[PDB]
Amino acid sequence: QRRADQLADESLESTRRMLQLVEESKDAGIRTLVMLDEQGEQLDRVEEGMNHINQDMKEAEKNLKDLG
Amino acid sequence: EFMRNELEEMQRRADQLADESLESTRRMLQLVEESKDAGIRTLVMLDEQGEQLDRVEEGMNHINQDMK
Amino acid sequence: RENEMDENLEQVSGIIGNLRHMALDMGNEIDTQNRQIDRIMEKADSNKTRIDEANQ
Amino acid sequence: FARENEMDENLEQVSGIIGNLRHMALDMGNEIDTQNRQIDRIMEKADSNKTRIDEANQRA
Amino acid sequence: DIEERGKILVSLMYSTQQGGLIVGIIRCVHLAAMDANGYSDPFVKLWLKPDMGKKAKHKTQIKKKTLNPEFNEEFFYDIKHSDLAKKSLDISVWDYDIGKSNDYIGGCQLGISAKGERLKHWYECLKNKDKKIERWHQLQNENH
Amino acid sequence: DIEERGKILVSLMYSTQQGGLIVGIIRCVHLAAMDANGYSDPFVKLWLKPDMGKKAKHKTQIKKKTLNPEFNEEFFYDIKHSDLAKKSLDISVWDYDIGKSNDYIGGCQLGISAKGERLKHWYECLKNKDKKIERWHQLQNE
Amino acid sequence: DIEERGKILVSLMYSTQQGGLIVGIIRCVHLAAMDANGYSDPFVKLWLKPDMGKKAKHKTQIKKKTLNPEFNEEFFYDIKHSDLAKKSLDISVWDYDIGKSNDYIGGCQLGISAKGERLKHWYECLKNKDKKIERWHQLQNENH
Ligand SMILES: [Ca+2]
Ligand SMILES: [Ca+2]
Ligand SMILES: [Ca+2]
Ligand SMILES: [Ca+2]
Ligand SMILES: [Ca+2]
Ligand SMILES: [Ca+2]
Repeated sequence: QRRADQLADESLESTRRMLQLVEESKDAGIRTLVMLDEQGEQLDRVEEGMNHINQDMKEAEKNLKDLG
Repeated sequence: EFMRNELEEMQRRADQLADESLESTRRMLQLVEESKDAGIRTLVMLDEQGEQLDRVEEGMNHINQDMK
Repeated sequence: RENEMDENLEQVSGIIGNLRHMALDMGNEIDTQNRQIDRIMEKADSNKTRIDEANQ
Repeated sequence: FARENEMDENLEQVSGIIGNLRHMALDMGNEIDTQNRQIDRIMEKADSNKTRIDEANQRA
Repeated sequence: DIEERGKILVSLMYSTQQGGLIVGIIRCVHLAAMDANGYSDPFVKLWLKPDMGKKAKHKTQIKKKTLNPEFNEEFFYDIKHSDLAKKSLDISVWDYDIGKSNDYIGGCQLGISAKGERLKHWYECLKNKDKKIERWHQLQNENH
Repeated sequence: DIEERGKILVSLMYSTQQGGLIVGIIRCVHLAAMDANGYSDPFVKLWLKPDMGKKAKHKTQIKKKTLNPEFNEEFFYDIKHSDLAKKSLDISVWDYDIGKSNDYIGGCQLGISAKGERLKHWYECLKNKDKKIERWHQLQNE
Repeated sequence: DIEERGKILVSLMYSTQQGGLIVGIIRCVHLAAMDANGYSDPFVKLWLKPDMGKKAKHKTQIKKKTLNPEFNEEFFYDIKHSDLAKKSLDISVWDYDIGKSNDYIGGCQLGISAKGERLKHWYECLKNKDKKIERWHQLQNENH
């Protein structure tokens, strides 16, 4: 007669647990972003480091062959 | 000086080129080791995001199937 | 004395070589999850309307 | 007492967050792509710099 | 009434000048009165777990006979931005007693292990460098 | 203090049957001599930090008169895999002595906050479930 | 005492192929006699310093009853071009006696520590590499 009233309880429990799983995945997304932000910024420190090292090796050799 | 002054510079600068070579091998290994370990921290948090997304998809599929 | 310089430059090479594969394995992994999210929102939009139509 | 409004607001959040999950996951793909290209770029500097270091200690 | 535990307003900022993370504690709201006079004597105890030395733990001043205190203090941590990700800040709230062992009002946490508002506070702090992010946190049980 | 402190063979595996992480301490090699007789009597102690209670710590039997022992023992940490990346496995290799406080040779802490070869072992345990990964570790601590 | 100690013709050349300093002991003239026959038995002892192991010292072949020696010999030093400019090449002539220790007749120190014609001779060897230059230096009293 009214099977939809029982189905309303089943589907209501289906909606409220779906909040948890996506919000848990949203936390996982935030967690995975935190390390990628660091990896991105640390990979910029490498580039500038590698540039700074290259200029110092130039500066090193250029200082020798200034004074003969 | 000036004969001594020119000679003393030639060592100072020549020895510095050897040390700037030695120091430059260390700067790279230090900065590169950090990107090695930073990238593992992203890979740990990726797989946790991937398996949590598996729970979402499993959670979705179930409440679609049983509802029919 | 300066054998450190040899092994440093070898280790820098060896790390960076596999540091490519770290990015490739990240690149392949983010693809499978991106496909997985598209599967979910087709299922979530369908399950939304199927619940909404049942409540009418 | 209530009109049964939990279904409507919960499902709207589910669609809201899944939307954020899709765009958040795509923004990683651009960050991983650029980093992949940066790692390759750093590999050029390393090979180039090792040539300078190998040329410095071998001056004769 | 176990439920009336309270709320706490936390502030965070990584200073590049100073070279560290500054945890600011401004005030609590409606803390659990765990005395024999319908009031409390609260103070906040911070702990940046796990691998930190003698500068891991810090504590505020003790405010007495009030459930809505006024700390307005900040504490410095000599930490690197790269190393700051993996740490966690266990913000605890205690009721002080001179005569016997102290009573536990409530507690909070901030880190990668945390969830929701706790996680989004820790996320925005690391992303937005040289920026003061502040938001409330509802107090939870069982930090001893 | 001294360079040649020793290498410890450690193995990890998350067993979904037993429902937890199983640390398998196999053996150690080239330990620092910290006795008058010129050998050691070592035993390894584990500690999975920090929310674990009575089953946080695990001890090992004391071997005798050797800087190259042979343990062959496996312990069992009952823990859900979902919560595993939060934790840290503090492995401490000591040297037993009778009439005073035990000397410390060196140690190793595995986890997400670890570096170099220690961080890789822990990641390769997380990824490869029900699979045994056995890697050596250097002993470097206070 | 003994003002006329004589003098020595010394050459200096940095080889690129051999990779070091070539020190030639060519001639000596009018050296100080310290025997009962008005002659000496001289030989030129070299000593480069500091931080030279077994390659530091060298000795010429002995000459018999003469105050005008004819050596014509060369001595090689394993040393880098820049590293040589710190050093001091001490050159010393000694009267060889069979019964007793060797009497000191004269010496001469080349390098940055020295002055005058001794300084420029070290300078012009280094600043004009792969080129032999030869100059006469006066023998003196120094660490007999
Ligand atoms: Ca109390
Ligand atoms: Ca009190
Ligand atoms: Ca001992
Ligand atoms: Ca012992
Ligand atoms: Ca004599
Ligand atoms: Ca004689």
